[PDB]
Amino acid sequence: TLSSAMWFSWGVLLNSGIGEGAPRSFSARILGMVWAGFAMIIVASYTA
Amino acid sequence: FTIGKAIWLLWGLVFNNSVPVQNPKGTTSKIMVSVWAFFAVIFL
Repeated sequence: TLSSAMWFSWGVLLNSGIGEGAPRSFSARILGMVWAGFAMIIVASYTA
Repeated sequence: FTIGKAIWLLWGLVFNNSVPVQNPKGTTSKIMVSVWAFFAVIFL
């Protein structure tokens, strides 16, 4: 999961429906979780 | 196969991700549809 993971993360950066896989561990869970958190906090900060 | 769903997919991309779309086709065009979504996230 090298190409699909980067595709999913970089789509999440743009809040896009790119990347449909789910985390295979709670560690990947929290990692993608905080990544998406920072992504949307940045987009909210910029719109404001 | 894509000439019809293209309008729905692309307007969903530039507008809001409120409806699921059958987007994965020609994975190299995903760059184009993502910058499309970038247009969305700046325009809104």
